[PDB]
Amino acid sequence: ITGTSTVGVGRGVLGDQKNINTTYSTYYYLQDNTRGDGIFTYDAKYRTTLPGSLWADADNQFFASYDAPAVDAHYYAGVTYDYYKNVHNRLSYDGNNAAIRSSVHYSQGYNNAFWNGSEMVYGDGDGQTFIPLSGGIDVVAHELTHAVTDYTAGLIYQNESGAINEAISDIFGTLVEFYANKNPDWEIGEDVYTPGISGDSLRSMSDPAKYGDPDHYSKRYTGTQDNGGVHINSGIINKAAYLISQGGTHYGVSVVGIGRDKLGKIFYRALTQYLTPTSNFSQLRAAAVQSATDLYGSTSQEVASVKQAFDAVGVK
Ligand SMILES: CC(C)C[C@H](NP(=O)(O)O)C(N)=O
Ligand SMILES: [Ca+2]
Ligand SMILES: [Ca+2]
Ligand SMILES: [Ca+2]
Ligand SMILES: [Ca+2]
Ligand SMILES: [Zn+2]
Repeated sequence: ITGTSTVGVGRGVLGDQKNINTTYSTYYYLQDNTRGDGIFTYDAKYRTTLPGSLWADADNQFFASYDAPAVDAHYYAGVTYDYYKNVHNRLSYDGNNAAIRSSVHYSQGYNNAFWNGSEMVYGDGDGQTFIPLSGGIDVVAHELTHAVTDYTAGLIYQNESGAINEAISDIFGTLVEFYANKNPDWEIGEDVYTPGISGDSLRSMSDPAKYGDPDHYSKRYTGTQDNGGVHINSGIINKAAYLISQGGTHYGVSVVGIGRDKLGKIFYRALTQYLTPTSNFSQLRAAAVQSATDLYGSTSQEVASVKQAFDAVGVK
């Protein structure tokens, strides 16, 4: 759309008021011209045909319940763009300011969100297992980060490289949640998962075992479902990332924490410079050690904490 940049206001899934960047041309569109080549949010109208219609509103006010998921998908994609640019100096997911597109209201009672190779897609949930998925900032950032990975390491979505793919998206979605200071934690999907049960989440990085996921390589899933456990074995790497950042003793192995910022810096560097499509856990270990070496020196505590963390989860 070609028009005048302006700012509208709306209410998100959680009932929170926020300002969003829109474009005016007869109607007000969910098109943010301030970031790279634009952030665009579309209405999929309960269908599966993508992307749907660029979102149009008559008055630049988005307070209707049907507006909520589009408000959040549009605002959280802006925050994620900002985290990448400000923190890692990367312009959009491809590093060249590619337009970011998201579609909301996909299908009926769809309990998921995904990156389709070209855009982000968000279900509205069935109302009990999930509420509309774009209401969680870690969900939005997990999604966008799959674009990032797709353009950098290119990790295949299966087996070890696929669980690394999943871990990366969980790691940066959590860093983006802390970056926005939106009640941050080391859990995934908590804000949108099982609206009737408090205190749970889809996955835990601090304790993957809480929901049954492995927190040690010896407990890795060797089967076939979920593309060989991409969403299951990612718990081994999540726990490793959580220990590097926060510290702790796990299975008897002690890790001194180096904090969040350094964790994001070493992972980003491994992602963009050393990981390949077919990297396995042992290769991620080498890539992370080499990144921390590049950045802090071989004899750094940073390098020491990375080795400890991987020895704690049984990776190498
Ligand atoms: C973060 C979750 C709400 C959704 C995510 N969807 P994916 O196809 O991008 O992996 C998942 N299943 O963890
Ligand atoms: Ca309106
Ligand atoms: Ca949170
Ligand atoms: Ca979270
Ligand atoms: Ca819940
Ligand atoms: Zn994912």
